[PDB]
Amino acid sequence: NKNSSYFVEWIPNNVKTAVCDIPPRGLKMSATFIGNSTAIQELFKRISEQFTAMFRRKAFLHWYTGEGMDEMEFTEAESNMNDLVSEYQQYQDATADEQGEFEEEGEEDEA
Amino acid sequence: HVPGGGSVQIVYKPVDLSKVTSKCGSLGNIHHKPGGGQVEVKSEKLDFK
Repeated sequence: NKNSSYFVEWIPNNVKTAVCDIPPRGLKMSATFIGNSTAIQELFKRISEQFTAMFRRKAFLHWYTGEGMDEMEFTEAESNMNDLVSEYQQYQDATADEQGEFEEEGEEDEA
Repeated sequence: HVPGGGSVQIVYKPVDLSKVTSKCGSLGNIHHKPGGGQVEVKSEKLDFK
C-alpha cells in the first residue's frame, strides 16, 4: 500500500503467506522472499543480445554442431526466448482497468 | 682460344598468392525467426445469455 508502483494490480494482493514455528539456527526469526516482477526480462534480453553476437557470425558454434546439433535448433530456441521477452512486455504496464459488454437498448425518453 | 665459361643465370621464381578465399565468419549467418506473434489474453468473453 506504500509502494504500489512496485506491484501489479490486475493480480490482486500479490503475496502468499506462510507461518512456521521453526526459525533457522541461532536466530529469533527470519523469512525468505521469492517473487517474479516485470524487471526480470533483462536476463532474457541480456542472454539474447549476447547470443546474437555469437550466432550472427556462427562464432564458437562449431563446438555445438560438433556434437551433431542443427543450426535451426538455435533458431527455434532464440525465437522461444524473444517470445518470452514479448510475454513480460504483454504484462509490463498492463491495465488493471475495468471492462464490460453492454445492451444496445433504449427507452421512450421524456427527461 | 676462347677461355672457358663465365656465364650463369639467377635461380628465381617470383612469389604471388592465388585462390586465397576470404572465408572469415564476419557475415557467416543471415537466418531469422520472429519472437512469436501478437495475441490478446487480457479480456473476458462476458457470454451471460
